[PDB]
Amino acid sequence: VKKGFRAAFRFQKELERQRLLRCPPPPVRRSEKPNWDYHAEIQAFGHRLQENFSLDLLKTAFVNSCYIKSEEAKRQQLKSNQELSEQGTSFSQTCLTQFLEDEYPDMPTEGIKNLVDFLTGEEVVCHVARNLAVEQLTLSEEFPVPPAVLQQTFFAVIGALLQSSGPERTALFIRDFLITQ
Amino acid sequence: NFKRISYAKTKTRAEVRGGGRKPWPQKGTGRARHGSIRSPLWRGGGVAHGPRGPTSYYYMLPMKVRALGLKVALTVKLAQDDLHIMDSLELPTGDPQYLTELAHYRRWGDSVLLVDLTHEEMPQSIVEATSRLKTFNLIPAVGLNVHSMLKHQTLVLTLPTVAFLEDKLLWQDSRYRPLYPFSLPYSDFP
Amino acid sequence: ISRKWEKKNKIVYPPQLPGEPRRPAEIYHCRRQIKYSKDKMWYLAKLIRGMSIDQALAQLEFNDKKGAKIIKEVLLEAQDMAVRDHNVEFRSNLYIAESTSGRGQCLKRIRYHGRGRFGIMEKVYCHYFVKLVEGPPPPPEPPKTAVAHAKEYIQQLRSRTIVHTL
Amino acid sequence: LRNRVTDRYFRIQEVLKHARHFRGRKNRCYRLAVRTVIRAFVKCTKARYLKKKNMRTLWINRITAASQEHGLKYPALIGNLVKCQVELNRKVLADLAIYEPKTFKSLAALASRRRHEGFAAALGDGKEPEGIFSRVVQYH
Amino acid sequence: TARGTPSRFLASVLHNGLGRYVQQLQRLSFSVSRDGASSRGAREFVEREVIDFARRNPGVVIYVNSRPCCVPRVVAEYLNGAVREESIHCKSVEEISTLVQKL
Amino acid sequence: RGHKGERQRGTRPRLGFEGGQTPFYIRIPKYGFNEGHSFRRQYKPLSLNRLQYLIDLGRVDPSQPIDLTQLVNGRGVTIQPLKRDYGVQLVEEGADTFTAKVNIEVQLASELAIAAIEKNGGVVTTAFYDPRSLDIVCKPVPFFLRGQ
Amino acid sequence: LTYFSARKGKRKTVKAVIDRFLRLHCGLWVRRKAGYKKKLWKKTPARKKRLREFVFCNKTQSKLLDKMTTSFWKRRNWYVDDPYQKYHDRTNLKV
Amino acid sequence: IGIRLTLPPPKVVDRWNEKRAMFGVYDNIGILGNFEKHPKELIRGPIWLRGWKGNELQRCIRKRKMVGSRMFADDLHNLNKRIRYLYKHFNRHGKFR
RNA sequence: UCUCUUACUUUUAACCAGUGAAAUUGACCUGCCCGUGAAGAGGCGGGCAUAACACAGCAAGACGAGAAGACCCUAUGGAGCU
RNA sequence: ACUGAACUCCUCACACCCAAUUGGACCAAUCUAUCACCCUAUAGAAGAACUAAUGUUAGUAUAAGUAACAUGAAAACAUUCU
RNA sequence: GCUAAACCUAGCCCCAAACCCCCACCUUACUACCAAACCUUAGCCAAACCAUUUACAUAAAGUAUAGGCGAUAGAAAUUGGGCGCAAUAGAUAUAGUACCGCAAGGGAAAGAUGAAAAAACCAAGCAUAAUAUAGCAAGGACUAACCCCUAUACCUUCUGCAUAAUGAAUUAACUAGAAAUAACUUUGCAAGGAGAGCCAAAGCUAAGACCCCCGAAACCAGACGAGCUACCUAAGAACAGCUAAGAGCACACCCGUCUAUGUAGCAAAAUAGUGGGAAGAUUUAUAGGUAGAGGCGACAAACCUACCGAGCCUGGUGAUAGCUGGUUGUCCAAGAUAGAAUCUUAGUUCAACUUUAAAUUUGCCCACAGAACCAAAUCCCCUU
Ligand SMILES: [Mg+2]
Ligand SMILES: [Mg+2]
Ligand SMILES: [Mg+2]
Ligand SMILES: [Mg+2]
Ligand SMILES: [Mg+2]
Ligand SMILES: [Mg+2]
Ligand SMILES: [Mg+2]
Ligand SMILES: [Mg+2]
Ligand SMILES: [Mg+2]
Ligand SMILES: [Mg+2]
Ligand SMILES: [Mg+2]
Ligand SMILES: [Mg+2]
Ligand SMILES: [Mg+2]
Ligand SMILES: [Mg+2]
Ligand SMILES: [Mg+2]
Ligand SMILES: [Mg+2]
Ligand SMILES: [Mg+2]
Ligand SMILES: [Mg+2]
Ligand SMILES: [Mg+2]
Ligand SMILES: [Mg+2]
Ligand SMILES: [Mg+2]
Ligand SMILES: [Mg+2]
Ligand SMILES: [Mg+2]
Ligand SMILES: [Mg+2]
Ligand SMILES: [Mg+2]
Ligand SMILES: [Mg+2]
Ligand SMILES: [Mg+2]
Ligand SMILES: [Mg+2]
Ligand SMILES: [Mg+2]
Ligand SMILES: [Mg+2]
Ligand SMILES: [Mg+2]
Ligand SMILES: [Mg+2]
Ligand SMILES: [Mg+2]
Ligand SMILES: [Mg+2]
Ligand SMILES: [Mg+2]
Ligand SMILES: [Mg+2]
Ligand SMILES: [Mg+2]
Ligand SMILES: [Mg+2]
Ligand SMILES: [Mg+2]
Ligand SMILES: [Mg+2]
Ligand SMILES: [Mg+2]
Ligand SMILES: [Mg+2]
Ligand SMILES: [Mg+2]
Ligand SMILES: [Mg+2]
Repeated sequence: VKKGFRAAFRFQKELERQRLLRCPPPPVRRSEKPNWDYHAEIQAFGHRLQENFSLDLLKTAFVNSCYIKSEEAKRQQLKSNQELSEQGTSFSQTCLTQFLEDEYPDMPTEGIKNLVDFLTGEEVVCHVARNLAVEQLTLSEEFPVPPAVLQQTFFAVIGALLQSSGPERTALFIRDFLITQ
Repeated sequence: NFKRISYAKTKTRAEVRGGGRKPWPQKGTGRARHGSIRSPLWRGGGVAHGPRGPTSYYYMLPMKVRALGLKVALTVKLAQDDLHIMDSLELPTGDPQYLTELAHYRRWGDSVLLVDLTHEEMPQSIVEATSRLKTFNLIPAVGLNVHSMLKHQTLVLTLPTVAFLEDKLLWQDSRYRPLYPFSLPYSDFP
Repeated sequence: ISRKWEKKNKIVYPPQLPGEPRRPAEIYHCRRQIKYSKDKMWYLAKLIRGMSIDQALAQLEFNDKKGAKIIKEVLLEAQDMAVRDHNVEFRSNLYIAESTSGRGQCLKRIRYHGRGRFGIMEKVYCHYFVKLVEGPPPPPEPPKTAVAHAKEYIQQLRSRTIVHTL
Repeated sequence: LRNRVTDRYFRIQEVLKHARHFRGRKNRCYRLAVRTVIRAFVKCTKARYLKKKNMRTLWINRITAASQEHGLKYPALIGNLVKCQVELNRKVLADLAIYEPKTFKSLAALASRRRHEGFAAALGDGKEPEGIFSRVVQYH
Repeated sequence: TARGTPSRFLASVLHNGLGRYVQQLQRLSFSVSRDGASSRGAREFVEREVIDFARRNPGVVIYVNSRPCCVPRVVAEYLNGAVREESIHCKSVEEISTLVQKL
Repeated sequence: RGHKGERQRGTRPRLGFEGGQTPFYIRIPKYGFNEGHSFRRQYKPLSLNRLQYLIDLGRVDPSQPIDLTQLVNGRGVTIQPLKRDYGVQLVEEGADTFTAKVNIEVQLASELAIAAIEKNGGVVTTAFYDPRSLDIVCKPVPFFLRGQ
Repeated sequence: LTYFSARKGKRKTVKAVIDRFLRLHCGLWVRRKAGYKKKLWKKTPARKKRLREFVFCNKTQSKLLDKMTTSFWKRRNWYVDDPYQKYHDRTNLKV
Repeated sequence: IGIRLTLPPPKVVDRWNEKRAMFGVYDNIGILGNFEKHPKELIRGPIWLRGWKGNELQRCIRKRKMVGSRMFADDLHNLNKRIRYLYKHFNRHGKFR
């Protein structure tokens, strides 16, 4: 027995890295982890995108429908998402066609509608939503957040930005995050 | 370090038991050359450069430096607001619970070094109080030292003890070089 | 010493959902300290490593080696265990998925050589680990045909890029 | 043993983490690993002089390949793109030839016009007015 | 070396410079000991310059945890989910202020 | 330690060995420079500059006779009877600007240092002390604790 | 020399240094010239006068003899009638 | 694999022990105790180095001289062999001369 | 014995089954030619050759393994003898 | 004419390519003093760091499943035969 | 996933204190009983050989003296519990046991559950999972493992090593810089410093900081060995048959000529065939004797417990080695070749060169002029 403590401590922490390289844990969502304040991350969510929301109306854009059902289920042992998400999906469809009918006038309406279905599909929006911290802020039931719900949460953010700062700032939010895809 | 005597000793290759002859000849087999089975190389052999004997680390600083160190540690407890001067170390009761609350009320610290003047004339109340306390220590005035003034947060002197140190430490400044040690009788010293 | 192969028969999976295919049984079994070497056991363990358990007992009844008489005692106790303890209905519906051999704790004796010199003789021991999985044995991998070599070559031509430029 | 080494495991793994992709016992045995991990690090810094050498030799072999498509040799293209003060380096000229072959056909047309203006100035010795693409731009 | 270590292509996260520049930090998380000489500079960073830092970029949400640790860490989490946990152990105040601006 | 010679092995020859030739400290003939050195008498010199300086600072009291004890108690000269000091010699350095009516008893005294004390009205006498008698007159208190 | 004696544990001095050389307290060693009484009949009177001289030693010879003697031979010696008394102090050096 | 798998039991050190809280007391018993005792009279250890510091040769010379008359019979022979060895090492071997 | 060797038997052998050592060993993913070079190269230079793998022989090479060359010379190293 | 270096220029950064020797700045781990309290700080100390001694001891390789080793036959396993 | 790993307390080291402990057994020890001890240590080693010689409280003092006056040796008067180890460590110790040797003597290894048994992850090595042209095993790379391009393992020793020079299978653990005066740095105090002794013409006191590991053949002292063998003593034994006396042929026996096998062997000297003697100066069982400055010897300088130009063991002994090997974290900086002495040329001392710190003022390059009579250049040299 070599006497001492500092080398026996380091090996205890190199075993715990190998215990996660042999058996990695399941992913836990960000709100069940240390150093998380849900009110402070939303105000930081706005200023990150150089744009300003009405912070109560942005808070209702993240709470989904399946979350309210499973908040009443654990209550035996809030507005929904659908109103802001319907405004944001319907506007960003007419905003994206106005962007693409202006730049590509020769394209038919079949090919423009197939371009908006790409720019608002589950492959583009849920890739954009995971790199703007929308999965971290959304309130859902199951984790990792399914791409049918995370797309609803992303367009509720565009729907909340429409009521906050009008359709001029919101079209620049679609130009910088959806047309860059 | 001056009090330290380290009792570490290891057997060198001459005090280790056995190992007199060559184990195998110098040049027959294909093994290495060896002269005893108690070399520093061998398992069980002697230590090449281990600790040897009881070692003493005794040295004496010049006494004008050991006295200046007591002066230096007294200005520090005065400037850092850690020195407290009493008139007598006398308490109304000898409980530790009263003395511990008094240090917490006056915001002294966790560790107090109470320094009376003479060990045999210490009052009975402070002796039965501090004897059960770990971080409250009674020393006489002769037992003042730099190390225990730094281990304790506050230093509590008395008014005879303050005059004791001014007689003793200001004698080191303004004094002759010695002719023979001051344990011998001089004309004006003791 | 370690005995982790004996403890693999005690893992209890959660009870299955009906919207899920049926999990096959796994039966880990081993014999330790066989007086036989660990690399003479590998030729017998490599032989039976994909076979069904009835073909494995056939090819071991007629092998002349010493360990074939011992593996056949291991495979019979693990087949009797699968209908008794681990809930397999058919004895014949098993195949060997893993069949290996580790070394065991070996003893040391003295072998005398021709002069004052000698050697250190080691009495070899070995382990034999088997896993039976319930089911028909999977078919052996066929050699990849000339169609499959041509696809891989054309996919290697198709994947190349202009390297060290834009 | 008063103080012997308690952390020798982590000094071995400082070397052995670089050797994990080797062959033989160089990926496991420490004595064989340090003589190759050191040797794998010296080759890593001596090949910073060979990457810049082998890239320029590649660029020269991709400019020589594309200048031959227009009938130019390599010294007839570089030597006369300098004379028109077109200071494009080998990296762009080898990346113009692959990705923009119309612009590279214009640089082969320009380096051959200046070449013919260099011959016509050289056969007509004595004072003749300069060529059109042979006029230098002076900076002061 | 380069044949040992993985490699990648030069990319950005979501075409980070095309439309607008999005600050890519989400969080910084400081563990800072209250009593401890290893976090002497980390206590002076929180006292002096973490308030000047938390106003220079309001997208980063900063958590100072202040628990009894021997080694003070800084846990920078980014927008693509990556976590770069680094130590500010026994660093001066000018050395944490560039280590955080690098993050 | 160097390459493998006699330096790295650690077995160099003694100090003064010059490789085999007869060394420098042995090539030289013997001369009686230090022949009877432990029987030569030594006298610690006390200049009149130092004697005046001890008078003007209250360390040597000139209203009493200046013995060798009073020079040592005022710590103006320290003499060691081992290492063969036989006392204090008087030294003519500083004879001008010497102003003391003094009664001094040094062991040796030059002709001009006597003249510079007798001029100011003093008395110079030269006494003798054995090494046993000198070891008593310097530090008398470790003699009075000896019981003799 | 003996760096550590077996009785006391101090340095000894080479006593062949002492019977040959004289140390002045400035740091100089003083020696007689070799052969100053050998074969004087075959020497010219100029050569005989060079040998009858106390000469100083080198820098390295003085550092070798300083190691060969202890600190007893490096002290002030206030002899009565030392003829080498005036040579112990060093006047007027500019190093 | 010379590294332990479990981290050792925790070293609890009482910094307010008897020997720790009163450490250092009476080290200045000379300079403020009227010089009746030296602080070298406060150190407790072997007889031959109560107030004395030397190297290994000077310690064995002093141990043989002070306490060697009452040393054990093969501890005195192990000491005489050590002084016979350390004499030859310090006076004949080494780099500097 | 040889010119000038041949046949058979036994042991060994080789195969199968059991038991199971030793010297050795920098790492080896271990070619040939000519040149080079600490003056004789699997490894460097220029060529030539080149799917991967056992098993049996062989002894040209690995300056093959063994034994800190006994020859020789050196050491202000030993010893025997006269 | 082009090719062509660690030379030189370029963008940024610079204490960051000699043997023996010498000077200097740091430091792993340990114990001690006092702190610290998921593993540290400032100091004091010392059996304070091993890719090499035909090193020592233990484990395990390679040569190697190699060299080598063993039981007369039949049978009712009573017996008989060679 | 096998092999394995890990563990902490057995015990120990250094001090302080206190001065320790029924029966049988010197004959063949463990056996009931019958006619005289005292006598210098030597030698390695140091002297670079060796021959006289060489160490076995503080202070005076490394002083007086001694000495191939040289290596070195050296007084006296007088003065007066742990900044230890924690199963390769610490004792050799679980034990002076097992084992080894005729004997003296040498001398090991190792264990780990839990409150109660009356209850995983990590070395080497393998397996999971053999291999694809090409070459120090990598690097630059690359869409891509290889293919392409580049690259003569490491240590040591050297004028110079990929060298076909040394060492090394590999893993784990262990394994190698110990100190002086003087200087320097930093304090204290200062013509004085220092807790007596000592130094002092700025000194003095205290601290910090520099000096390795393994290895001979030997030499000496004291034991232990003549169960092998050399010779002797005592008292024994053995030698068929055939021909006619250290006779012949020939067994048993003893010896070992020659060949072959064997060469880590059956055997640390043997087997198979052949050969020499075999009633003698023979062979042999048993007990005794002679012992290492010696014994013994039909002299082979043979033999004396497997190695005898002088046994073996322990001790001096950590012998000595100018000779070989080894000399362990990181980074930076300066840094190469005149010579002289030497029982010396394998080494060392001094110089030269190198390094650091300090003080100062010139250094290098050089122009005229100048340097002897019987070629290239240099020396000297202000300017610059
Ligand atoms: Mg011994
Ligand atoms: Mg060998
Ligand atoms: Mg030897
Ligand atoms: Mg030991
Ligand atoms: Mg042992
Ligand atoms: Mg084996
Ligand atoms: Mg000579
Ligand atoms: Mg064969
Ligand atoms: Mg077989
Ligand atoms: Mg082996
Ligand atoms: Mg060749
Ligand atoms: Mg073959
Ligand atoms: Mg080779
Ligand atoms: Mg010689
Ligand atoms: Mg000799
Ligand atoms: Mg170039
Ligand atoms: Mg630079
Ligand atoms: Mg430290
Ligand atoms: Mg060490
Ligand atoms: Mg190691
Ligand atoms: Mg080794
Ligand atoms: Mg094998
Ligand atoms: Mg083979
Ligand atoms: Mg065979
Ligand atoms: Mg000698
Ligand atoms: Mg020598
Ligand atoms: Mg005496
Ligand atoms: Mg042990
Ligand atoms: Mg492994
Ligand atoms: Mg190649
Ligand atoms: Mg070369
Ligand atoms: Mg080699
Ligand atoms: Mg060599
Ligand atoms: Mg080898
Ligand atoms: Mg006999
Ligand atoms: Mg006869
Ligand atoms: Mg006959
Ligand atoms: Mg005979
Ligand atoms: Mg003869
Ligand atoms: Mg002869
Ligand atoms: Mg030696
Ligand atoms: Mg340099
Ligand atoms: Mg030599
Ligand atoms: Mg000049």
